[PDB]
Amino acid sequence: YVICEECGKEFMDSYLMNHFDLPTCDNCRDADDKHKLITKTEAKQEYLLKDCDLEKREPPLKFIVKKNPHHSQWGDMKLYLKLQIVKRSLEVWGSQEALEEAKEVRQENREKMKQKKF
Amino acid sequence: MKLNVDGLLVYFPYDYIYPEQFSYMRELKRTLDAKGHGVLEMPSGTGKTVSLLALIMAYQRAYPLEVTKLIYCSRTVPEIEKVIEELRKLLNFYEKQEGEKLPFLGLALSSRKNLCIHPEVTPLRFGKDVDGKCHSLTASYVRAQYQHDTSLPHCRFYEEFDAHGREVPLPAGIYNLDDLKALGRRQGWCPYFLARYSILHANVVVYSYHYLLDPKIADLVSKELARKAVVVFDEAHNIDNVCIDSMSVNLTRRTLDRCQGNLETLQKTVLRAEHFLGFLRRLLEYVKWRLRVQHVVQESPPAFLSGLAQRVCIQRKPLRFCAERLRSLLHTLEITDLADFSPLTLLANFATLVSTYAKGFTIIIEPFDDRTPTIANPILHFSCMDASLAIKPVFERFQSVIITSGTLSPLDIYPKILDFHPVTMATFTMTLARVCLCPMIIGRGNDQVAISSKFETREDIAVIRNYGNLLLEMSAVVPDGIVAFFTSYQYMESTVASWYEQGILENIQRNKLLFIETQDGAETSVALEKYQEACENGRGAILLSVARGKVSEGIDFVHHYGRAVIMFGVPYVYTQSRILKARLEYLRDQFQIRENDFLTFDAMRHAAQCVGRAIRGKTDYGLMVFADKRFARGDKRGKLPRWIQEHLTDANLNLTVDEGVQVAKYFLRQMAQPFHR
DNA sequence: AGGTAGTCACAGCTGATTGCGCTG
DNA sequence: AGCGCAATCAGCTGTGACTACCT
Ligand code: SF4
Ligand SMILES: [Zn+2]
Repeated sequence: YVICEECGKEFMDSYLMNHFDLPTCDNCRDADDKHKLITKTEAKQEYLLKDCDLEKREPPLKFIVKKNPHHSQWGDMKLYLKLQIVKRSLEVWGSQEALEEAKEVRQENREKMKQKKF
Repeated sequence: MKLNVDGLLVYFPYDYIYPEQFSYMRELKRTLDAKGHGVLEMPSGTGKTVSLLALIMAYQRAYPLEVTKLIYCSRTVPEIEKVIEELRKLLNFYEKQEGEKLPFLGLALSSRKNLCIHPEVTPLRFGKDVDGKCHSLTASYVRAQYQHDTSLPHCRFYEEFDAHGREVPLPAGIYNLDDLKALGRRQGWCPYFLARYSILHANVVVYSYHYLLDPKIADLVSKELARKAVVVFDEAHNIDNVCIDSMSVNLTRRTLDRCQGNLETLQKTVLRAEHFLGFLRRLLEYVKWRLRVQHVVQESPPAFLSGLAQRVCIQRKPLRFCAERLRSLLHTLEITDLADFSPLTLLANFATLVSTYAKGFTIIIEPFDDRTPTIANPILHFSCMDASLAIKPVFERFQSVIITSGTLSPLDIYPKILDFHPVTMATFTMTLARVCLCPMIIGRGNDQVAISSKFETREDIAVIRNYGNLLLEMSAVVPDGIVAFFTSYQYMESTVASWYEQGILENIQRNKLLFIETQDGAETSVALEKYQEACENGRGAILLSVARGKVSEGIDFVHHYGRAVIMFGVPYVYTQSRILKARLEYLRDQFQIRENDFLTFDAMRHAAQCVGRAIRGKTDYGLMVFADKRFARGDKRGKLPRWIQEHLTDANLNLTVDEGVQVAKYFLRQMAQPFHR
């Protein structure tokens, strides 16, 4: 049995455990706000994460493949758990302040590159 | 000679061992010591079988208790006969190098038609009626009535085997299918029955995939043979497709018409137990209701039984009893023959499948036909969606299941396509005195326009002209045989029509003969025969076919046959018919398999499978081209087998037709010189 | 009156961005 | 319009010789 981190009620199988190894039952699964799923590109842009940080840094982060509503022939979106992405970003960059400084210096470097190109 | 592995010495008929064979033996010994499954990939069809058999025999000699039974499931009968003759050669080598016999028995298994001696059933070409006629000739009632010696024509091989062939064993001497037939006819025994009696007292045995993938015969042929056994599936690049087809059935107007025709005869015979007599009568109308419904598609794998339990209001329990009723009621009814009776059995099989297997399947009804879509044809097919179901009953019953073929490049998709626990991740690339293959990817043509077989560009005149030019000036450099595979029959015929319309097909004709492979089996066979006879002399020939055809894998282009293999575009399976997309969705929401990744994997698997048949033997050499710019992208090149990756240099990944022709000329000129051993 | 560190030209590498293609 | 392979820019460095400033 697996004990939920929110209610503590024992359960055998749950969606979060099956898909992301998250010990949380479906009753406490707040997939709307707390357990929202984000696309891989969006997560990489927001948290400045790389492929190695997502697939090689232990523990590995699982994902759910879903069909693209806009175009059938286009790439299927890879959805990662927001909590796991946040935890991985905090572990890699140390603190949220480091990430907030990193995004600012990245946009400053982008502006520097565009003005240099001009 | 005696090859000294890390903990054993193994005798090998050939004195010289290539490094690939030695590494393969190392890996197989490691897997056997690991007591686990595995997946292997080798580039040589010949020389793998001898090494496999030699290592198996060495392991059995060293550890008789660890390994007791060996299975060598292959694709067709020629593979069975060649592996049997290779095993015979190995046994002859062991006898001539050792001097004493061993109590090892090896037999080949096949259908009733392959192993039969009665001249009254050989001439006919009905594979679904030979088993029924054999059952009618000899069965439990035949044995019961033989005591009274009834004066009626019946098979008598079993009536002698049961009284004389059940005592004398065959401890030594591996027997081929022809040898088994000869022994049966000289001893007055049935080869199939003696094989059934002697499989228990045997060391090795070979047969087809269908005897293990299909549950209806795997239990009968393998129930308690050996708890710990080794099974290997050579040339199993398309194991998933056959596993899917194992639990796939089809229904049409002919099937239901045959069922309604034969139910009256069944009722007439019966009126001359009751749990099924009235049960079978009303099942036809439920499925014929979909015949009169003018709808595109209905999907309800879990709700099909719910819908059945509403129109006729039948419980789910009696459905599972069809399998046990088939072997009981039919033998009591004394069926004369299985002709006009197979659809009744397949209906029971479908009912049992839908009653039992409903977790990873889908029901699809397709009211579409080729060139005549909507006249009268609601086609119902219980298409399987998960390849793990047909492979579950063998992984849990065996210890060292091995998947090996010439095209198993991605070893990370097979363990997730089917439930599997690989411990090997091993591939081997052949080495020779010189590079025996010249793989290259041709992108844009001489006009610097891509020759990609994209759907939006299939009707483009420029790409068709570029393909024709490539086939023309390629046919002037590679001699005596070119094999070209197209994506589909429709695209192939539309391209050759455009070639005929222009004055370009004549230039190809005046270089090599053009042969077109069609759906007709006899026409395909005669076209292959005349292609071979044209390749024997200096005329030369072109074999135009489809990648997903019966000729792509049915024949092997040995040296001097098909010196060049041309792939006109990436072979992508038809996304229509709403069958592939169901499997794509199932793999998306079950195994987290990307749809694009799976489609690319299937396309590259087919391309590599049909392009790797030009290299059979060390002395054989061949030219391999890929006439599509999409091949140049890394996501598709990475799916090619490792024995082709290192020979595909980065220099020729997007070269035009002229530079491809120049590379082909240089390769062919440098491959004609004598070499060594 | 004499000598060494910047400096320019031209090439290499690796480390990220970032921009176009992606299924009958 | 989400992924992913591939084209592209930044930073550092090697090779060779030319040149400005001052003890
Ligand atoms: S028992 Fe054997 S020999 Fe007789 S009909 Fe059947 S397969 Fe043929
Ligand atoms: Zn909970």
